[PDB]
This record gives sequence, C-alpha cells and structure tokens, in this order.
Amino acid sequence: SKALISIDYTYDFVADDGKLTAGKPAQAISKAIAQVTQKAYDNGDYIFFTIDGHDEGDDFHPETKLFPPHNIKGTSGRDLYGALADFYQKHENDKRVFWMDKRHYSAFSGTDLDIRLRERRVDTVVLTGVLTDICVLHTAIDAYNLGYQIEVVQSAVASLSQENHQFALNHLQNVLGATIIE
Amino acid sequence: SKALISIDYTYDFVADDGKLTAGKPAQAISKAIAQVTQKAYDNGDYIFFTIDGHDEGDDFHPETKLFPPHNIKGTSGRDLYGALADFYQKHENDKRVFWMDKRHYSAFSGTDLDIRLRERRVDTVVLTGVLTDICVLHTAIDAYNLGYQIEVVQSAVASLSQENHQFALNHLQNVLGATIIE
Amino acid sequence: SKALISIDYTYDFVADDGKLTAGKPAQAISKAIAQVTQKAYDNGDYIFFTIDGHDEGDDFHPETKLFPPHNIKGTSGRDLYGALADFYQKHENDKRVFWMDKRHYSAFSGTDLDIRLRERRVDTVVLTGVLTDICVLHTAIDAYNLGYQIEVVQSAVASLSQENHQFALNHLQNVLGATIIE
Amino acid sequence: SKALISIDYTYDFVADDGKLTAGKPAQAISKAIAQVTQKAYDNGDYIFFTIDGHDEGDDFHPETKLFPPHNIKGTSGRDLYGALADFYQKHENDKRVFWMDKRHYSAFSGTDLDIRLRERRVDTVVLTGVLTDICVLHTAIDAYNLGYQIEVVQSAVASLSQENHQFALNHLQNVLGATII
Ligand SMILES: [Zn+2]
Ligand SMILES: [Zn+2]
Ligand SMILES: [Zn+2]
Ligand SMILES: [Zn+2]
Repeated sequence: SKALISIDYTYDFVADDGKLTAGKPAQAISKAIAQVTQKAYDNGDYIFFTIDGHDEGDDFHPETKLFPPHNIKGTSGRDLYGALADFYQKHENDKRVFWMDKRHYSAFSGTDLDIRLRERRVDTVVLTGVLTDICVLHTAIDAYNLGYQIEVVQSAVASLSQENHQFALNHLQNVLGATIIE
Repeated sequence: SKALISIDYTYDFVADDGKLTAGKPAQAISKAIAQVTQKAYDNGDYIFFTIDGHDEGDDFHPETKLFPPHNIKGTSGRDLYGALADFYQKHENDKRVFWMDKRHYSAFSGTDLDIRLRERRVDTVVLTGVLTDICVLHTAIDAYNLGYQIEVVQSAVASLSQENHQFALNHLQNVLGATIIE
Repeated sequence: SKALISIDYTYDFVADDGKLTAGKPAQAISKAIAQVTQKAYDNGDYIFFTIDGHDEGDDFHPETKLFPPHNIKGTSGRDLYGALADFYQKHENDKRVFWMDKRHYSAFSGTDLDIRLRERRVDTVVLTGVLTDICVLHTAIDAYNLGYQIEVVQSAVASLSQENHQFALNHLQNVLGATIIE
Repeated sequence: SKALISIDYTYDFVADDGKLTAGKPAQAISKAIAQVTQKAYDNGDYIFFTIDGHDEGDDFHPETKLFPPHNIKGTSGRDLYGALADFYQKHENDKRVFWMDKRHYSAFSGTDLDIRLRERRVDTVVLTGVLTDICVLHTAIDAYNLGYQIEVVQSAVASLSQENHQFALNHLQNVLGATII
C-alpha cells in the first residue's frame, strides 16, 4: 500500500542543544509529525524511521569534512524528538514499524528500504521529517528514480530556512511530480 | 583519470525555438561549455554526453504529466547546441567519448554510466550542462551516493533563474562537498 | 502485469556458425521460445529483448579476456535466431515490445530494465533464452534481489553444458523460488 | 586496497545442530577460514562479516516459503562458528572490521557494502564463507557487476556437494574472471 518515511527527526537535528540542529523551524513541526505518523499507522501504512547514524571511529565518511559530529551511534542525540519517540517506543515490535540506520542523506542509499517496500508492493511513499531540502529532497529523488509515487506532508517537513524549504517543495511538486499534502 | 559529463545541452533545452528551452541563460554558456569540454579532453579526461531521450509513443514516462514533448528520439531537438556539436561530430568514434541516452534527470539512472566509470577507475566527475538545479543536481547527488569526487564548472552550467542556479551551487558545495570551478 | 524477458537468443549464441554458440541444445528451443513469446504477447504481456552488444577492441570490459568476440555491434551475429526474428520485426514499433542492448550477463545490469518494469507495475518476469547458467541465471538473481516473482519456461531456455543447465534450473527453483514451467 | 568478505559462517549454517546447517562440509573449513581471515587482516585488509539475519516472524521474506526459520536476530544461531568467532570478538572495535546484517544471499543486496568499499577505494574483494554456489556465488556476481576484481579462497569456502562447489568455482573463474586462491 503506502509507506510513511520518517526522516532524521532526532534530538541532534531538532533540539535547542542538538549537535547539528535546525532549531525552531524543525521544532515547530513536532506535534504535526507525530500526528501524521499515527494517522498513517491507523490507515494501515508501513512506517519507516530512517535515521542518520555515525560510528565513532569513522574517518572515511564524506560528511566528516562538512559538518561537526552528530547523531553518533549509542548517544542520546539519535533519540527521536517529541511525541514521535513515544510512537516508536509503543510500536517498536510491530511488524509494520521499522527502524533503519543510514549514513547518506537519502533514506535509500546503502539501506534495504527499497527491498522492504517492494516486498510489500508499496507504490507510494509519504515523506516527513527534516531537512526539506537535504534528506527529504535526496530521499524523494531516489524514490522518483525507483518509480515510486511521492507525497510530502508540508506541515511535517522543515528546513533551516523558509527559502530552502520553499525551493524544495517546488522541486518536489514540479520536477518530481510529488503531491504536496497539507 | 577524470570524466567530464555533458548533461542535456541540446536544442530543446537551450535554443530559442527549443521545446523545453531554458532560453538566454542556457545559451550564455555555449562558448564556455564547448571550451571546457575540449580542454578536459586535451587533458586526458573521458567525455560522456548524457542526453534526455523520449521514445515517441511512450505514455509511461513520469514527465508526461509535467512537461510538453521534448528531446524526442529521431528529432533535431536532441542535437547538441553550439560548438559542443562539432566536438561530438569529430569524436563520434573516439573510444574516450561516449553518447548515452537517458530518461530520468540523473545521468546515472537506468544508464551504464557508473559501469563505464568504474571500468576506467575514474574517481572524479566534472559536471557541465543544464539545468544546474535539476539534471546537474540529480547527477551530482547520484555521484555523491556512489562515492565519486565531484567538480562543477560554474561557467559551464546554467539554470532558468539565477536564484535556482545559486541554490544548486550552494547545495553542491556545502552538502555534497563538490569543488566549484570558476 | 507480466513481462517476458528474451535473453540473448541470437545467431552468435545459437547458430551452427555462431561465434560463441551453444549449438544443438540452443537450436532445439527455437520453435518453443518463439511460441511462448507470441503467447505472452497475445496474453497482454510486455516483451523485452535483452541482447548482448559488444565492441571488439574493448580492454576495459573484463569479459574481453574471457570469451572470443561475440554479438559485436553492427554484425549479423546479433540477429535473433528462428521465428523470434519475425516476431521482433513485426513488432518493431509496438509500445509493448522493447529492444535493450546490454554489456553484462544480467539483463538488468547497466540497463533501464527495472525502470521500465516498475513504470508498468510488473510484478513477475518470465525468463527465456540462453544460456541457462549464465545470462538467464544472472538475470534471475538480479530479479530476485529486486523483488520480482520469477517464472522460467523450461522448454525455452538452454545451455551448452547440460550439467550446468540442470544446476541452473535447480538453483532457480530451490534458491530463488522461481516457478519452473514444464 | 583489498577487502575480505566473510559470508554467513554462523552456527545455524554450520553446526551439527544448526537450523539450516550444511553440516560436515561447512565444518571442514573452520580452521582455514579463521586462519585466512587473520592473515588478510595482517596484510592490512578490511574485513567484512556479512551475515544472514532474520527478524522474528518476518513473513514478507522470500525465503519464508523455501527454508525453515534460521539465523533469527537475537539468537545464538547467528554466532560465528569456530575460531572465526574469537577473531570477531577480539576485533569488534577495530576500524577495519565490520559486521553487516543481510537478508538476501548476496552481501551487497540491501546493505552498504559497496559504499564502504568505495570509501576506501577497494578494488578487490576476497570471498570466504558458505555456500560456494549460493551466497558466495551471488556476492561474486554482484561484485562483478559493480566492477570489483574478485579472489576466492578455495580452502575457505564450501558447498553441500563437490559438484556444486566446483560448478561455482568454475563459474567464478571462467565467467567472472575471479582468481581462485
Ligand atoms: Zn550525518
Ligand atoms: Zn525529458
Ligand atoms: Zn557477452
Ligand atoms: Zn536466510
């Protein structure tokens, strides 16, 4: 059917003292992203938490030259932010809810996301999380190239700047043919 | 060695009468993209022309909902614009120069670009062509996910608007770690 | 949606004078492979001819060291063998019939086969052609990893090595879970 | 730059009591596979343990119709067999030693193996583990399609029969251009 992808909504990307935080704009979607995730689950959708994870002793990651350390495996920075954490805790062992560690921006890159979606004959991915113009955008581009229909929940994605958030939404709708949802 | 990728610099994307033309901004790079391509070749680089091609009777293409017909196989719209066309004519049988038809925005999607690059142990791709924020950007994202170093020649890429061009260059540099060459 | 994959059933792989011919065992399937292809087409299936296309000099292709030149681009060696040639000629412009050049053994590698199948929401591939233990096997393994259901038409696949043919059929059924249609 | 791939050498695939065991033929390479892994690591190679792992009750897995439950995550069935287990324990935290869960036969499918190899500019993979004609073979075919040179250590891979072991070795050498070591 459909799969909701919950991209990088962690303490380090959202919290005031997060190591790579997008801050207020990211915090602003905390209630919405939790609500839409529960709704998707209620609707029978599959839910995939696709979460940046960096190993401590890893000097071969391109990001190391680009950003300070963040989302370190084994640390609290990788905790989900807001009520979304309660959803995951409550449904940790549900067959329809998945946690996938990732190391690139796209949720598809180096993961088994496409495999799990194909097993379930999912034709549509619904994207939520941060940042609209980076991990959301890269995930959508890979989804497009893999032939998925794409929906993006506008009230449940966010970027550092409104300008970049807007560029990303326009690209998603007008280049990738995604449906932007409330 | 390096490979220069020449992305979609065709009549339909560049020329005044092109079916999906980016117009003056695309035309403005015509001399530079030809020069940089010849230089790369003189310097020992492989050259890959990666060009949008639509089969006439193809209603399963995702772009059908978005754009009017363009770059139709067998038509003059797929002709290379400017002096670039003479470079290709002269090297049509050169084992170091390639023409690859593509159907998605990224030059890697559904093509054998990665295979040809890996055969040659290419570690760096040099991106040129149009549009900076779409086919160039998608190609760069795939390249990043595939572990290539990325250079982008600022004078030999163009977008529909300066704003989009700038979003893309910033993303290439700050998100993908690409070297912007001026 | 179903798709029938017609793998390398060409003069060089089948004919008495073919450059890498499997010989009588491959010729033995000529009527069957034509009939099953026509039937699949009559049933509404998509038909994909996935055909080795090589360059003589190519020291960058690992395969060049392993086998004599075969299926060279521009040569009669790439002609389809038997009545399959008439089928292709008659449907050369049919939206449901495709010709795809390939350079590796698998029909998926470096091609846009997965993309075309996903556009059509194909869930099952029907494999025919040669050789059972090389191109058919590699194509099947890729199809399995990409989440396709797989059928193999026993009367329409062949190898030179009958030992290897049986190994392949056993592997297809017992490892990949393919349906061997007999 | 070389990487040794250690494919599926677990209790469930190897031990007498393993849930999907290949039994004696797999047990036979226990000393050789541990030894060669240690040597590769000594030569400066990267070491990747690529290990079948099934989520409990996962009915969407294609193997569900093919094989009995095996290599269940969180169970002792996924323990490495023989001295190889001591290697992993001792080198768990070593930057050059990796553990990757996989669900298809190939070590590349749905994993980040290609990404990690590319980061390190590895051009050659050295294949060990079981079974020669299934997980080893599929990994090799993926490696070939991804442009890697391939070596296969004959004394540290094994199949259910010599016939299949030999089919796979011949395929690796003659079809994929692998070097048999
Ligand atoms: Zn990160
Ligand atoms: Zn187009
Ligand atoms: Zn061939
Ligand atoms: Zn298994």
